Amino acid sequence: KPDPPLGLHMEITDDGNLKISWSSPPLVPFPLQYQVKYSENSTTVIREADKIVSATSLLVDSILPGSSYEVQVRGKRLDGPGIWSDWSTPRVFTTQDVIYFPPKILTSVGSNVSFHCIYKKENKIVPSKEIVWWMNLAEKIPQSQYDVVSDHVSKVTFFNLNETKPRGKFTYDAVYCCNEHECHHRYAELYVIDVNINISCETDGYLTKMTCRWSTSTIQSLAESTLQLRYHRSSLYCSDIPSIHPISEPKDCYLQSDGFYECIFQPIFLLSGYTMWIRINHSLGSLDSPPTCVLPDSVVKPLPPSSVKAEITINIGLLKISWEKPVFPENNLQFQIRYGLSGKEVQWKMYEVYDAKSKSVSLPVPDLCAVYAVQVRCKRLDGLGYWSNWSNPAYTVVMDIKVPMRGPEFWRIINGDTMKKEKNVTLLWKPLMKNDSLCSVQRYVINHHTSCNGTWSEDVGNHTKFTFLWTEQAHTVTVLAINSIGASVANFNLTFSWPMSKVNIVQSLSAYPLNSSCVIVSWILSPSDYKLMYFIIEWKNLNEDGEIKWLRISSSVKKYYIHDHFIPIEKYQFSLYPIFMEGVGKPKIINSFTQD
Amino acid sequence: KPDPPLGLHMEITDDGNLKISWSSPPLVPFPLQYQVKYSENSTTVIREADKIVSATSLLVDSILPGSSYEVQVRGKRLDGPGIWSDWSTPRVFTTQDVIYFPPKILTSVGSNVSFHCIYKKENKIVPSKEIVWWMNLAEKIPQSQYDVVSDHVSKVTFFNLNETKPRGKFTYDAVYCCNEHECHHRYAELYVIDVNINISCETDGYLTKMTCRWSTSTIQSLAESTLQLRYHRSSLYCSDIPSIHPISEPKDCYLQSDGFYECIFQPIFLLSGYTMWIRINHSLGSLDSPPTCVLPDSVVKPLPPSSVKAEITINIGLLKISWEKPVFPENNLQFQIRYGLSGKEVQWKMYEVYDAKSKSVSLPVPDLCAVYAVQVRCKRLDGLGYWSNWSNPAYTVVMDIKVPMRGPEFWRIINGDTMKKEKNVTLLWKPLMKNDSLCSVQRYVINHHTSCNGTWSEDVGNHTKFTFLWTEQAHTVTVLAINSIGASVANFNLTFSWPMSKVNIVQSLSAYPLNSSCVIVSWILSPSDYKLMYFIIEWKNLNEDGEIKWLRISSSVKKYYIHDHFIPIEKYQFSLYPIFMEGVGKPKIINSFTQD
Amino acid sequence: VPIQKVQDDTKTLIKTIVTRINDISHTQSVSSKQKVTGLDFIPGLHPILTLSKMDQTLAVYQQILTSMPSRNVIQISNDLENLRDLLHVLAFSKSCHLPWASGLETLDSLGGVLEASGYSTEVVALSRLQGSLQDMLWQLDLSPGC
Amino acid sequence: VPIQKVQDDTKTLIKTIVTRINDISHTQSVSSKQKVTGLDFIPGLHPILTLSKMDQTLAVYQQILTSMPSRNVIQISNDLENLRDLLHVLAFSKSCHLPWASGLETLDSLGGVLEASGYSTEVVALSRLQGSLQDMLWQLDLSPGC
Repeated sequence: KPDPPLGLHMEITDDGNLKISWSSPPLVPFPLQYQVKYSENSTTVIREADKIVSATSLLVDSILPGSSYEVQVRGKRLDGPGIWSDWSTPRVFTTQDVIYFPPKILTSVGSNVSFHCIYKKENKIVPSKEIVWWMNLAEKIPQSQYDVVSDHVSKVTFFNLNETKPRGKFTYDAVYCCNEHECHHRYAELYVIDVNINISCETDGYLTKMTCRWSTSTIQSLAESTLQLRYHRSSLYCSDIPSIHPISEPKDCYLQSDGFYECIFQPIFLLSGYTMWIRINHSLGSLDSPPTCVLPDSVVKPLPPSSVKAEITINIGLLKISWEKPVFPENNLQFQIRYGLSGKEVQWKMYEVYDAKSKSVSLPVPDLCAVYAVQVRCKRLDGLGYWSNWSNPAYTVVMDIKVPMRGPEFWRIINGDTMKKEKNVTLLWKPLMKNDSLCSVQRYVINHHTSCNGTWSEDVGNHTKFTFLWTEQAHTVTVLAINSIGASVANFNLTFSWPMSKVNIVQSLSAYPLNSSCVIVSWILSPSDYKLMYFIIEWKNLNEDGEIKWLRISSSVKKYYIHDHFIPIEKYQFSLYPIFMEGVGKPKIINSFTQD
Repeated sequence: KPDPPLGLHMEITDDGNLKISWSSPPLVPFPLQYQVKYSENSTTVIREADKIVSATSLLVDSILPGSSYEVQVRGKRLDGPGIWSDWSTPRVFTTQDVIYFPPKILTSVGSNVSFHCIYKKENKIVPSKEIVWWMNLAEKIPQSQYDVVSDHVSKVTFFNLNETKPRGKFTYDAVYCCNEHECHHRYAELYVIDVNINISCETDGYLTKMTCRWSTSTIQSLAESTLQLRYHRSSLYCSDIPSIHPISEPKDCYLQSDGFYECIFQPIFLLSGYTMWIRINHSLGSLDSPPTCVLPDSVVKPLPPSSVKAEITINIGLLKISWEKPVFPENNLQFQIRYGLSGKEVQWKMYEVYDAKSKSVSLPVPDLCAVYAVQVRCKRLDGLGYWSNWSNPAYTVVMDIKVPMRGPEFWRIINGDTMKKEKNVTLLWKPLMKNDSLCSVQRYVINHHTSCNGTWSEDVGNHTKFTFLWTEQAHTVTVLAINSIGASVANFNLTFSWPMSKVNIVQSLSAYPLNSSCVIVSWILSPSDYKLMYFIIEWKNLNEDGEIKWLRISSSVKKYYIHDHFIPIEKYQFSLYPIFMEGVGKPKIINSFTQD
Repeated sequence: VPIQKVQDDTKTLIKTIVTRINDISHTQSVSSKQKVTGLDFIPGLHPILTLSKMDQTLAVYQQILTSMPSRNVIQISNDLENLRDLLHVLAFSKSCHLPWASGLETLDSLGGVLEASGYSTEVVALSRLQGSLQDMLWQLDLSPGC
Repeated sequence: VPIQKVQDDTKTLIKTIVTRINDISHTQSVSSKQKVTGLDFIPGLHPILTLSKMDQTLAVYQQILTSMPSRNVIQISNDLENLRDLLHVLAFSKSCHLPWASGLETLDSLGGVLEASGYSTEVVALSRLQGSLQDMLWQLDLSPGC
């Protein structure tokens, strides 16, 4: 004689059927057959039914609203002349007037869902034509969606569902079935949850671990929801269409400060396909997010290229950049090089190199003697991968790269009493500017040329002034700039000749101050058999022991704007020297601004 | 009849001897003599040996590789007609083919170590000439280090050992003994650990506790190593040569977040010498780090000097700094004082005071009325100690320190119709600038001097304008600045004289705008019998009711650059007043820029 | 299954493992060809001309790497598994039936060498693996056969 | 052993202990010379001209400080031990043999005063210690003798 069945419970299925369930007594090592006695007591009809079942549950079709179910169960040994147990204690279950089927639906965005309902009014089932549906008590659902499956039951069909927006605490949309204008308190719950969760992974530059991330932002609306990443590992590569696999394993994920979950795969199978999805285990049901497959080799974030060196090639003047490819991946790679002038903000120019066996590139640069910042990054040449981070900036060292392009502009002071055949000539120049020096000037050398002594050279070092004795009828001087490579390519010369110093071609010369920052100097030329190359204008204060200022001007010029501080009260001397191949001509000189 | 000896164990000594050991039965209150029976079974020779020993251990010289040792022991009462125990259970110990002696060496950096080895090939001992040694399978050790002690055994000697660098998990260097080119799997382990651990101590400023620290960084390579600070306390002072003492005590040390261990000595013996060292108790052996002796009085970190006060001495103008020596130590101390202008970054000037009985110092400062920050620290005058921390900054209060150096520059407005003998003269000055006021000006006093009324003074308070009636032929006025100490030392005067107002020495005056920020004013002087001290130039806009601007200029000056906003479209009046001892001369005035 | 991709992938797995061994500083200094006594059972450089021998070599290597406690080698074991599976799929694309190689039945002996002398066993096993991988990559163009 | 350093050190230990007592606010307000009944056994201000009496004084002070539970006084006990040892080494540098002074045999009585009235005992003992130390420092230049 078995003990009576225990734990008699009664639940309503989503179809609206009454499932009576019980537990077998734990002490019987043999199957039991059960007899269920039940009564269904409605307001108008009593039905009694005895059913024999071998299962520990019974379905009773279509639960009647406003009815009382009484249930008893007894057990007997299935095999042989078993004795029946006593009956279970009777259990009463009292139902409600209004039925929705289903009571709840859990779906994803873009799906189709349909509900059926029955509305009881004073122990009567109303016709489906009367039933009207409403959403959130706000508004009536359009009639086109309604379908009359039968006279008693009405149905609503929803298409292309959009995510339910939460209103306060309530995560779901309340759908109502009403008899015409007047509605009832009870409603159906609609839960639509965005399962479109983006899982992104990144393999470290050392191929030692795999990092996965995913956001919570769509799911912070459901309290009581638990989230579990599940994954399935393939033997090789990813399938063309990812799918949920019945055999899956969970992964330990940790919520970060930025609101994202982190899942760490360590150690790694470089060529195993990782299929991932999120399991949402709601209080009633499990939903799986769309599965995505990731290949760790195709999600590798490579290390930046190391040992980056930027040098300007001697003699050639190209920014030569070199580096070492990062260990991974060893597959062919493409490189991106950004370069720019070093400053608070670098105007990066981009260049791409697709040669796999390329380790250094040479790019023309406009200024050879500036520091450029250069950063390099890499990606798989076939495009199947991510870009590496930019390398740590490399900086050039300023070194001389060519001989100086041009020799310095120079002038002369003549210290000598008119009665002596010998005159001291002090040559004066300024240091070359960066464009002419390129990078550096190590020394100046003066080449002398004379009819009697020929050509000789005098090393002046880093001095900007030199004084020599002018004795001969003609003495040409040339100042060269020398760096570690050699002497300047294009050099200025000046011939000092005694006969020519009487030749005067400047008919008139006038100077007019425009303002305290500009004086116009203008001159008129007489015709001359000598080919004039250029002029030099010289000006000095006569009230101060000011340095003699001078400037070279093209011979094509007949008027010049001198920008300098000119005091209209002070007397300035302006000297215009005409310069010919045979040398510096006789100056025209004025000692006052022209007042006319 | 004693029980048979228990716990028969067999270990190999570093010399390669077989040590057989056993325990005496725990129940015999009298010494036992033992008989050991052993057999040594090699592949070619069987040896049996019976030894009688009073010790609980036996050495068997030179264990033969590829041999089997069987051992039994029995006991008898040492004194008297004792009965022998039964024999122990026989114990078998099977040896390996290849012997290293020693198998392992634990040493410190800079030491010398030597190994001996025997290599067995098919039950044969090879000659030492054949044996070659290798390091980590990477490379052969140079032949010079090898020494042939005997025909069978080879030895390697290492000198000036350097710390072993760990390769992965392995803390030790693997040394191999090989028969020519081909090596065997087994190797010798070399462990060199840096015992050069720096222990630093600091006594708190109150001499209440002693703090000691030491780093782990050299020893994080050995798992299973335990570290224990040991110390020995002397009765007085430290020895000239610190050494390990047999009687030592451990100290409780705690690992800090910065990776350093902290050992706290509390309460303190001010004059007891603390010798410290680290005990490294490796699984096989104990190593002591070099012992260091510390005297707490010589490692005291004094408290910063307290009650620091910085004041500028009235009348004298020195930054007088004072403080109180910190209680400890009461021994003579030297002090360091840093001082600088108070700002976001203080340019600290250093000063050192070595007088023990000195509590305050006076240092000249360039600006008497600025806030200086001053911090002081101290150290033992003999140098035997540490420097204290810098005291909390003291700041000066701005107070007047001297009378004002110079009286304010002033000019005059004359309001008066040319027909009246009386004219209102409004004197106008600007407040003294910090260098002339030094710190503050409390009031201005006007000293009047006349031929008829003599000298009187009028207190103007903090007003910058005053109007008096000019009636006499000559009236000299002087503006004094007065602070809490007294009146300004050097004061400007101006004499107003009616005869002299006709004297004109300025032959020409011209004004030329250089730009919107600068006008040159220039003038020519006629010879004059009166000694001109200086000029005042006055300028005002004539298009605006602008304030009359004026400036004092040396009489040596013939041209001045006025920096002010000059609109070339507006008419400016420039007045040049020549100033003589008898007073302000007749101005030269121009009402336009000179266009010529 | 793309055939071209699989050969290139075979190359990639081999190069990755070779680089892994390169990172292991102690293995680099050790001669691959050089013989060390006791380790002879490990399939070191001896010509690996065909797919069944290479597969069995990877199987033995998998067995050796599994027994030694080291983090780098284990993920590398992962790389070896993908390489073996890849070799099986390539052998399938050539219409060859490769039986799944068991490792050596005779592992009851490898334990002894690992306890008595670990250092020799790891450095030798890895350096010979690196050598074998280079030969594998070399032979992968020669039209390997079953 | 530097002789000059030891005399200066003697000075330093005395000054340190004096300052320690100065930190103890209740002792400062109490008259050192003033007599309090029951405490007479403690060697208070009575001329300490020579080394053996000073040594015995420090010994008694050591015994008194040990019995009273207070943190400041104990480290101070440490200072007293160094001072006593220092006095012994100085007595050695002058070729004097100082026997190690035992404390008072008669401590079976001091316990009673500590239980019945603790406050009087601590303030008096410390203030008299401070006074004795000042006299010790004063006498240390007079060429103390044994």
